[PDB]
Amino acid sequence: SDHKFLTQAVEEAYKGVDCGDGGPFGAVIVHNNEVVASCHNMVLKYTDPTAHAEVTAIREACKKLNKIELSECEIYASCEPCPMCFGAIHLSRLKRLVYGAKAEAAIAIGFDDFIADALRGTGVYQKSSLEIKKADGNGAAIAEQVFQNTKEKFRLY
Amino acid sequence: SDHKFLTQAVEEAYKGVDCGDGGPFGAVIVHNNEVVASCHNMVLKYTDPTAHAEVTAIREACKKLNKIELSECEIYASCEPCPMCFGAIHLSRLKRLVYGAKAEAAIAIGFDDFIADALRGTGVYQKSSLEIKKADGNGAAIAEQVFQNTKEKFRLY
Ligand SMILES: O=c1[nH]c(=O)c2ncn([C@@H]3O[C@H](CO)[C@@H](O)[C@H]3O)c2[nH]1
Ligand SMILES: O=c1[nH]c(=O)c2ncn([C@@H]3O[C@H](CO)[C@@H](O)[C@H]3O)c2[nH]1
Ligand SMILES: [Zn+2]
Ligand SMILES: [Zn+2]
Repeated sequence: SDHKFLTQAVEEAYKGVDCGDGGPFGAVIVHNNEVVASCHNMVLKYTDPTAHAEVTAIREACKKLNKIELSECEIYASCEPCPMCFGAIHLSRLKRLVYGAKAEAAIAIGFDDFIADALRGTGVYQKSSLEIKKADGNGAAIAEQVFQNTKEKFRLY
Repeated sequence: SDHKFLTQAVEEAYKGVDCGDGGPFGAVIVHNNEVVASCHNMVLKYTDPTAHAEVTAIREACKKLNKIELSECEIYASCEPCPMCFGAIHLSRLKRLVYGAKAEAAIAIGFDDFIADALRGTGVYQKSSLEIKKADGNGAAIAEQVFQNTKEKFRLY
């Protein structure tokens, strides 16, 4: 289960940078092993700084399911979600988050040092009880390599 | 002119509640005293839990200006932006936030305890640097009243 959908999110990241749609980030939203949305970062295509992969997937899933809560769904993120996307994941009531690469791997290629306190458990005000899994082993090593692999293929934003 | 634009965001909150578009939240984005976007929460209208007033206004301002950064603009929010919206405000590079009511005003009528550490100055991994003003006096009174005036006028989400 987790390897397959994490891998799908990684493939979306590569697809989006190759499309020119946005940065190397992918996200896949799954409903009891059925894929609901499979998206990548669309900031450049949409001229929308909120159109991260995770936000785009949530928007698409909710529209497809005619529901604003995704409480029976899980989300696979190629990279650790940022504070905005972690907030979106919270609001959408997704029940589980699996992510591949740590935020540091994106920051290593120039992305903003912009990390979600609530994901890392470092907040005073914002807490999370969302079930969160940081992948390890194979899928994770693949996910971490995305940023070195796509560095020269898109413009930072 | 802070009071004028904060009042317009509170107006948007009431209009959206009256429309059935979403909850009692508005946001106005401004360039040197000219309105670039004026929006309210569209979560119900769009079946999109990311379509908070602030995210909606950022998307609309970025479309109107045809670019993904708003570093010359300021944003007026009728209520303290949540972690998702404050993350979007960070990513859009808005240079200043003026907000009307404290989050507790909205929590008091049914919304989640869901507060942005980085806005309140308790973030560790998320470090804001935009200028933030919490409205006082009449601005605060109008903004806090929204939640008493609109109680049980809309579907919670
Ligand atoms: O959650 C995210 N999804 C994206 O699509 C995305 N695109 C760029 N970023 C930035 O990558 C860093 C690591 O999370 C942060 O600077 C994000 O804003 C993203 N973060
Ligand atoms: O920033 C926000 N914009 C909104 O449109 C909105 N709609 C509802 N809420 C919720 O109000 C509380 C105080 O910020 C949190 O539960 C928000 O999710 C909102 N927060
Ligand atoms: Zn994000
Ligand atoms: Zn919000």
